[PDB]
Amino acid sequence: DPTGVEPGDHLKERSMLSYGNVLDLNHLDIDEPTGQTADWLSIIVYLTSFVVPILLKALYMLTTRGRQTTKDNKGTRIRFKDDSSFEDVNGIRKPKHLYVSLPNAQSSMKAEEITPGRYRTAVCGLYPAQIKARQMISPVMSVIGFLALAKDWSDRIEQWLIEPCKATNRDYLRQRQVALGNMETKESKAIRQHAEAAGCSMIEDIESPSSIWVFAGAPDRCPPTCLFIAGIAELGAFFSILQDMRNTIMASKTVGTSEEKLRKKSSFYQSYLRRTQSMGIQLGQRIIVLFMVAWGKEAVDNFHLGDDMDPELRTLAQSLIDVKVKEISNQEPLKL
Amino acid sequence: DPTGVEPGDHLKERSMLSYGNVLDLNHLDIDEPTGQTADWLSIIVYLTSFVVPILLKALYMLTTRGRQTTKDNKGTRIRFKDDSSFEDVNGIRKPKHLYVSLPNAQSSMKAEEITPGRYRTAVCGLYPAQIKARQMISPVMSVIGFLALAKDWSDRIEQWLIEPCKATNRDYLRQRQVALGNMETKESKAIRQHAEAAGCSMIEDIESPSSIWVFAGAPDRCPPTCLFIAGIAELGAFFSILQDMRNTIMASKTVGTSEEKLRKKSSFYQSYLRRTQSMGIQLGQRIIVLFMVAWGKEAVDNFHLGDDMDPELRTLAQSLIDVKVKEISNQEPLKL
Amino acid sequence: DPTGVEPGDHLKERSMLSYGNVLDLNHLDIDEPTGQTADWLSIIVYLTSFVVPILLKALYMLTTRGRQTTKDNKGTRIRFKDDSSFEDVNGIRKPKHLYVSLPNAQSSMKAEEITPGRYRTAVCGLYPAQIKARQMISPVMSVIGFLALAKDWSDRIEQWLIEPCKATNRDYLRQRQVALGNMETKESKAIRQHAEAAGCSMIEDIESPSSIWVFAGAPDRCPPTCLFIAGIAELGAFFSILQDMRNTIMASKTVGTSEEKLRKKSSFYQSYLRRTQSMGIQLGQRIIVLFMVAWGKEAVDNFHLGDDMDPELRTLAQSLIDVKVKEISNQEPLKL
Amino acid sequence: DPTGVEPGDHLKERSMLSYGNVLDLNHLDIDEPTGQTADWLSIIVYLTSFVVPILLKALYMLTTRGRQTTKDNKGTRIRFKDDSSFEDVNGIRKPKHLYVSLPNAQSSMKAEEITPGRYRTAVCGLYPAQIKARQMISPVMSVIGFLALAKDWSDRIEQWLIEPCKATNRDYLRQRQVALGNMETKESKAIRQHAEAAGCSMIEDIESPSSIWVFAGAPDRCPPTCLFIAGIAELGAFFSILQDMRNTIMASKTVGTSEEKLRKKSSFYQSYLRRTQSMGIQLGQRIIVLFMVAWGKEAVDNFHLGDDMDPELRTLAQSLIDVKVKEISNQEPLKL
Repeated sequence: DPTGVEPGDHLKERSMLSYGNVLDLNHLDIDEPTGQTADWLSIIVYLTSFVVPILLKALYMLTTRGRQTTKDNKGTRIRFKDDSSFEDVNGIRKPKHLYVSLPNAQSSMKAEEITPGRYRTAVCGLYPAQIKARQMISPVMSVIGFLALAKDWSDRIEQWLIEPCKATNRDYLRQRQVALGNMETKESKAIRQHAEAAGCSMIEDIESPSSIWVFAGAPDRCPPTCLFIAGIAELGAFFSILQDMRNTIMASKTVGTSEEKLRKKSSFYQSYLRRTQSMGIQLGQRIIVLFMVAWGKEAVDNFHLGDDMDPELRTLAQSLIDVKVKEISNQEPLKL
Repeated sequence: DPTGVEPGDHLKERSMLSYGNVLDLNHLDIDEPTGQTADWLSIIVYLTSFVVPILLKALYMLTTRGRQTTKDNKGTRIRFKDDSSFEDVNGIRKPKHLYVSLPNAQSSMKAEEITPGRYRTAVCGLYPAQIKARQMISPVMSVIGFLALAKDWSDRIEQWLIEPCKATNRDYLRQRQVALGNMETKESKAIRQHAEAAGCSMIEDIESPSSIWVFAGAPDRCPPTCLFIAGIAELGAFFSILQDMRNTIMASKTVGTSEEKLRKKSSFYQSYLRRTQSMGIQLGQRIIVLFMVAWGKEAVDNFHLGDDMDPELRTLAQSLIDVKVKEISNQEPLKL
Repeated sequence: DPTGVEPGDHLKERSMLSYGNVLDLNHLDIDEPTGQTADWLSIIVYLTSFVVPILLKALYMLTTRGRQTTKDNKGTRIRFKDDSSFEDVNGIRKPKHLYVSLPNAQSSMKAEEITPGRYRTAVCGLYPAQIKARQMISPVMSVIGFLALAKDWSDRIEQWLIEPCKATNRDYLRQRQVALGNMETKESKAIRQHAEAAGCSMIEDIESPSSIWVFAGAPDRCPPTCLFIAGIAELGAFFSILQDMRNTIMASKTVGTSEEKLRKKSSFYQSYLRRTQSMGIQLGQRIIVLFMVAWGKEAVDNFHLGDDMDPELRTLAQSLIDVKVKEISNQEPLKL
Repeated sequence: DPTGVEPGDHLKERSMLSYGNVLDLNHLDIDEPTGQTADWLSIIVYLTSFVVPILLKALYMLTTRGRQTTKDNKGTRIRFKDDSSFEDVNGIRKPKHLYVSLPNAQSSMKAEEITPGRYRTAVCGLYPAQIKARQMISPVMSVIGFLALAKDWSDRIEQWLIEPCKATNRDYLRQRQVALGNMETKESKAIRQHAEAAGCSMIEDIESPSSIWVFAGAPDRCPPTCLFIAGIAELGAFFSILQDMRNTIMASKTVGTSEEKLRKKSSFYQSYLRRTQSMGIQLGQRIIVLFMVAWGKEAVDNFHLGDDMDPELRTLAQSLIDVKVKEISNQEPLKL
């Protein structure tokens, strides 16, 4: 019987549940400490050793064509090769490689090992002006309405800074700026001092025109540069909340069972909060509430929320897939 | 240590993940616009400059022997040479060449540059009668049951046109035909006017016997000829949905981890929809639902779905490969 | 500009992809049927018309010095000439020639036309005893450990036949022998009847000492002689699986991009299965699994897997080649 | 029909492939052992029986005018005759002859039989000083930039020996020298003892001014004299790698099909490695990497790489040749 029972199954009767995917425990370690954040000094000194076309091309392959690269080689380390990276060995142009690491769900990672989340965080923190000039937005930003918020940002943040607080909230951001100037580590001072000499252009305040473009490649946490600038980390929290809102709307739209509705939604604000508060900061929730009052409605009015397929078509095709797979084998049929 | 660590690795400890393939960013550009479709006027005037044996032989090497040509020289431009193409320089028969371009996953392409998808689209749109006469079906059509749908197409589409809609659906296709006769661009008018004078035989409606043979070489999108014929583009969407259904059944059949099940399935309907709606059309989903109700069951009953190897054999051989590769080097072992 | 653009290029800008090799469609036909196997009655009656020194010398030039002959004249027909072949025209010793045909990747072939795969199949099926006596193994057998499996074959197959099945598996092979004695064509009966009178020594069972030597010259499919002997065709499938295992290990060892890792591995078991099942047989997978359990480990322990060059040397030299070729012309630089 | 079919063709229809050259199996033996290297004791005692003008003149006809001699009489043994070689039979000056043997691709050779590769190896190992004095470089050395590496060799190797290793690498070569003084055969001791009494001047180390001139006549393997001198065999491997690099650049430059690009490149390092490791040595790859870091760039900067003919001219002429040959006969047209 092809759908009877597998070898090595330890129960003689067929279970009521169908079989599923195999969890590979080879790439997992146990002996790591429970809190092991990124180093962020080794990562910035590594990524500032390169020349910016290979960095922007790797950012393009991880953001705009990111789903294809994560579908092709996930669970392995990737070498990036370009003509612009050199190793001058007596005139021979030996290629220098960029190493990212695309981890699995079951995968212990090192402290300085660069995931694509860490890479997008570091590159979007270092070079926002080139991302602004090249209009390089990831598709996960493009579905929550990043483009309409970035059409007229120089007037948008000027109208936001002129609103009265509950004096305008420029004074509130200035008080936040003094509170962060008292409360910062020397590690971020080393990061700013190093990246200034590396040659990237810094950002002084949220009033800069290339300020929303720090979150254009959708980093997983706020970058170490533009951390103590008093109004940027809360703006990344605002965009993470918009991502979770879109995921809950898309999870509630789909007719289906309980576990796939639960599977379709995501927890981005929890991970953003954990990874941001781990860097020595306290997110003020009041500023996030100010952004939600300011442009929470226009973003949700400009979500994507596209119905991809006719539901009568999808139901019929998925039913036919399910009948065929339950005829052939004993696996759980995947979704169309 | 041969499996210790590579040179230029920037972390002193061995990572938990094995190394993988190198992504070459040399053939990628950034400064292209975000939407740059094909020209389709330059491509038709280029491919109608040739003589049909070199076109049908290149179609044979891209469809029937397509996997071997994409394995041999991928990431480069291919010259096709045949005796039938001339350049009469004072009697000297200088060979004229056909240029296709087989792109990589990391590769920006021009507007008029001919990929094999564009080539199969243009050739299958121009010359369906010779493909019908020579019985030239690609192996990706041969696994989703194209042959049994093309055995008796003249009676099949006659029984489909006689069914009552929810008057028969001939009136629905005629209303669709009037709606497309109002809504069409002058560019497709130029394509039809040019390809009529070039000498290829047109198709007037879906009732023609060489109508299913437009999708015999499996184009990536529906061709510019046979676009405004009201019932052909939805039939290509139906075949793309059949391809995605077969890929999901084959992905659910395989015992294995999550990422290789996700790697084995494909997204053909998304690309077909994007590339078809980019040409100035709106696919009516109702006609696709009509085709799925009509012959969705017979196609899935006639899928290939062949078990290629004994799974006990494949598991044993792949385990032995994995043990040997993990003994020798630090790369990720490929699948048998 | 020498690297600017070629004549006859139909696009004014330089493409991102470099140019590649020319595919010659002159030797390809379209009007062949989709399934056209070899005749195998004309081929055996042709190759038994000759005298065995010219056959063994042509087998030597196609197996042991086969890479040089396929590099020199590929895509053409080869005349083999020796003093031992005669045409007695009134005492004049006119030389008789052996015609093989080394086809290209783009090349339609006739039914009775002898490729080197067909030639190695026919010669290794007819004369295994002389190949055993002369120790004539091809280098593609020599890398998958054919010599250690052929050191002590008379004791090896005796220990395999004495193992208990899941009664020993001699009874299983005898049941397979009865099933093949019921199921065989008269064409193979004509082949055995003809080649017995031609003068070659037959093989009765797998217990013969010259039984592994049928696959010493590495045929592409199992020979028509020694087809219905119940245990030989599965042994050729076992050796084809060993070839694919070595090719996947060698493809996974090499640091490089995705398409050249995909290019380095081979699909030998698919072609062996297609060409063997086309001759009127059904390969029992259980016997192949028995061989993999029996001596799958010793063969993989005795693969060649030789690191040909220091990788630091190869990387440096290939980088220098790539820089020079990208300076000179617009072609894709070949591998060192 | 002159292009219809040949007599003795065994297939009634014309094949798609054109006919090619005849492989002559007369000069091939089968019963040789699989490893039969040169004797190198008989060859040195044979070539030291002569007087050096006939040796240098035969070296001139095999290196500098070598292509003409291999075009004229290939596949046969050559007698070399000069006035300087005697046979004193009671005062009569009977001429003594030098016998070389120019073998075919299909040709078994004896152990002591002198091919031109063996001859160039022995003569360039015995007499480097006269080759230095007469400036006798082969044209295959002249295209990979031997002259610029041999302009200032006494300062070049002095700057190489003074570089620090990873202490300078003189200590590394001295450690290699001690390792070879422990590991050498008595056969090479007999060769050095015999050739010292024959009258040729030995070489003590790589620091000698006539040290690069051992590889001026381009031997096929490193000579038996100057084998255990710790730094000379790796220098011959370096020059063989330069030959393979030039052949791959010239193979990638040519527009054409796949098999002639594959035909134009050569495998010299494989044959050099096989024939050198067969003499009882282990090539250290580190020294070859040191030479590639040292003067890999200057040699490739001084390759010949000459475009012999205008490609528009060559394409037109070759097309006209191909049309005429396909009109006349059924052979494959040769390249212009």
